[PDB]
Amino acid sequence: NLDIIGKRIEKIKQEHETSWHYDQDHPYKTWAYHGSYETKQTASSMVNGVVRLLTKPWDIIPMVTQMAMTFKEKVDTRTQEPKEGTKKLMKITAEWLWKELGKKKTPRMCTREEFTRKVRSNAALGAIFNKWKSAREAVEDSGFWELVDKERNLHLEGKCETCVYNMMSRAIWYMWLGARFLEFEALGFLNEDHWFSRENSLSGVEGEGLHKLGYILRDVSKKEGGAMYADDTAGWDTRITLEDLKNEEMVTNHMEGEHKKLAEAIFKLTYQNKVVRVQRPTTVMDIISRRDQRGSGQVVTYGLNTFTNMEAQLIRQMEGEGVFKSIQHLTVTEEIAVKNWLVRVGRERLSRMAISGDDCVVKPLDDRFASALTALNDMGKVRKDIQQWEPSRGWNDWTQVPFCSHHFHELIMKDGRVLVVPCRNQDELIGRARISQGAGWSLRETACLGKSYAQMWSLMYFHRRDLRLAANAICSAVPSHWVPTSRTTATHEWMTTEDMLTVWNRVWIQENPWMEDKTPVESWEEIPYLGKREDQWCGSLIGLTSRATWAKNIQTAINQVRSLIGNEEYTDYMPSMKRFRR
Ligand SMILES: [Zn+2]
Ligand SMILES: [Zn+2]
Repeated sequence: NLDIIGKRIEKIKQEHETSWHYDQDHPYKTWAYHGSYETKQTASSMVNGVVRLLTKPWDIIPMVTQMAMTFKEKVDTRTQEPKEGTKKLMKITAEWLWKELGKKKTPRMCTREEFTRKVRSNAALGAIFNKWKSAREAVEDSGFWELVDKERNLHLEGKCETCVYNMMSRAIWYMWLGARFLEFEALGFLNEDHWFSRENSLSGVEGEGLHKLGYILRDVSKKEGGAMYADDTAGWDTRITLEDLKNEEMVTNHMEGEHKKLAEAIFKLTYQNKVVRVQRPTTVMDIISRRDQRGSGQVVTYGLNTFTNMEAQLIRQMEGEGVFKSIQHLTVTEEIAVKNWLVRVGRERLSRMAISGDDCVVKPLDDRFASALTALNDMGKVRKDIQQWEPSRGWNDWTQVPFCSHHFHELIMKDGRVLVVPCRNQDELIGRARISQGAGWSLRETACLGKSYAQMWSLMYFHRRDLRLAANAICSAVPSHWVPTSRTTATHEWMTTEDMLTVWNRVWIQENPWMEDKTPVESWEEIPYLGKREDQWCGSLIGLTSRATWAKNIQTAINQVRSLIGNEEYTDYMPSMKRFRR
């Protein structure tokens, strides 16, 4: 409590002395409330005109058009302390898991240099605008780094002054760039050095890419076992316990010298104790605190979500296999059995999972896993959209399993080679590509974002008739040499000015470990589509009059956009498809 957060609270109090008031009508039960001060301010979703003009049939599809229009009673909830048996299972599993992850990796500090390069090609390192305009400016100014130095020496002293969250099933906690640097300095190694790669962690998929995830799920399928289970947690971040935060902090046991102390301070001062400012319209700024739940940078959140999810799913697998009888209390011989299970089969059991933060797929030894719920419920990882004690419904077809918002199709090329391709409802793909975020987009920047979506579709979603055609239309409508952009940057091989067929060959043939025959593909016509009925099942408009007219008259739509952008160098990509190839 207040001895760790008081300095932070006291500093905010004194910057708003003409405002500070201990409000009585405060809406907090589960958060500690400390006081309020005077403020007033608010970013909606804007439409990408280049993508919309080239996807006219979708202008009358509500699932697309509604995406561009327009719980915080989940953040104000409180998870119960797990039983002693649950706490023991988690501590033994976490200790074993950090050792496995660290066998072939060395924890290390991330550098001002690495941080500087990051800001200077835009990663979403959720910072705030204000003493400098942007992050790009602060990073060049030596005053900033003296502010970083002050706080850093405070963290070595076991104290914190400026590491405060700003709050804005979602909730995003920005800190100032200084706080984010110190987080990145101490814990950036987890992402930067790929601790959650599939090579290193066996369950993880960090850095694997949407063209690899389907092949990974198919490899899990080839294990002897029962169904595939893919249970979502209801509000994962809100269900992270103080016990979870303490098992995560054990990564510091693998560290040394200064790094060890810097990492311990991030865990102690910013994760296990938190200070947050929230805008209330009644407009006052509330300064509130709590010990539990997830509130880190999005990239550290991803790695620690993956770790604690891997831990929770190994414990659920232990319960299914009868390694322990009750969560109330582990006997001495049950502890030795849990330890022995981990040593003996732990790595095999990790290989049976695919885990991406809070998202998992598990192929357990058998279907006893379906009803093994006491540990999972007692850890607070309560399943979404199913009654607390109802057995999980598993999948018997790896092509049906949901993972990272996708399902995966097995697609045989005319030459017999096998592509395992990512897919989702096509209304979701078109509806997302029609949205831009933020203000001051030039026509050129809007066109270059359209091109980024077009290139992503050609690489990942080439098997969807509507998207291959729309991609070629967008690429034909945007100047050939203009560089694709995004504003929040899986591996993004579509972000390039290289010929996308050369990129398709590198990703799907040359660099694909599941493809033994490395014969290059010479044209887009060698590259197959889903069955027409499967394409309709996954949202295609093939067969509709609106879609037929759009396809037939596509050069008229391309010419409309070219006329808006003006007299530039364009390429006609439409003859890469049979029907336009004369
Ligand atoms: Zn601090
Ligand atoms: Zn599909």
